[PDB]
Amino acid sequence: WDAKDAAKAAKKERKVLREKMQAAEEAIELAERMARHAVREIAMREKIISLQK
Amino acid sequence: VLKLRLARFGRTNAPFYNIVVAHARTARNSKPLEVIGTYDPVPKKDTYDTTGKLHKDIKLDVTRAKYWIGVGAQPTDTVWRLLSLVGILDPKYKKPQP
Amino acid sequence: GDAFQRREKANEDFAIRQREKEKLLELKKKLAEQQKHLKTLSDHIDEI
Amino acid sequence: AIRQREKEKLLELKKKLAEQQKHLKTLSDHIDEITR
RNA sequence: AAAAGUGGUGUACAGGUGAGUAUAAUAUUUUUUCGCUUAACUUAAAGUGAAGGCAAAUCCUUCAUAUUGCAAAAGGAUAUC
Ligand SMILES: [K+]
Ligand SMILES: [K+]
Ligand SMILES: [Mg+2]
Ligand SMILES: [Mg+2]
Ligand SMILES: [Mg+2]
Repeated sequence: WDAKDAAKAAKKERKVLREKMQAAEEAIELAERMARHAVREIAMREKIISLQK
Repeated sequence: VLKLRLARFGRTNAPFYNIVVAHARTARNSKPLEVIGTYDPVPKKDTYDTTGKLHKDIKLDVTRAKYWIGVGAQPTDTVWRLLSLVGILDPKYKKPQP
Repeated sequence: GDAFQRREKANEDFAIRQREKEKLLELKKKLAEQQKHLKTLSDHIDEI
Repeated sequence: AIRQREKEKLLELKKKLAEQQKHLKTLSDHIDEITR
């Protein structure tokens, strides 16, 4: 019985990591999109603000 | 939809009803989930009472009926009028005074 | 001086400057949330 | 055998997660600059 | 105001028959332990914004917003000043 509990517990530890890493590597890609979309918007929005001084 | 309704039994010109808990979309006289009581519409008269007063015999398991009304059972208009007399629900209809 | 002068001086330069800055404030809010979310995941990895 | 491959992999994510938080910060304060 | 419709719900209930069908099966009872449930019923909370297509819509298509990020909605009606 101890082998089943130990074997099952280790299986959960392998999942939480595979889930956190998967979610982590996903937020990175979602974060890069925010960058490319921000540099363009910021460059386009600051331009207008620069013509209203 | 659970409903507290009546199942018409008896013979021709001798109506007799079962107060039952059944799903709305089922046959009137099909075996219900529970039989909460009985209802006799024809009013009776006490044997040795010469006053002329009549009464109606109605057997009802109030404790079992309150649980179904509490979980969301929908009694028909006839069963609603009965449950309002015993003092469980409020009447749906009343005699206009004006 | 007069209504026409004061009314002509006023223009959309202030209104434009306000709308653009406001859109950037909500933009930084989306970045702040995203940057915050990454922190909630960074401390969990090194934790486990 | 396999531990060495996963331990280093975690460092990569910890590294990238540090860079992304740096870019999003480089833009956050940048927006504040032009906002003044 | 009528007459056809479009949409919503219901025609998954009720009622009828016994032609076919030859069975042990992911059948069933008891105890212990559980999981699922986007319609209807009951209690409560929050949200009910913007376009296009059909003659029009609570029809169809789609968007914004909804703990993080993916993921929704539809309007109609009656009073008061
Ligand atoms: K049927
Ligand atoms: K048969
Ligand atoms: Mg200008
Ligand atoms: Mg038969
Ligand atoms: Mg609306």
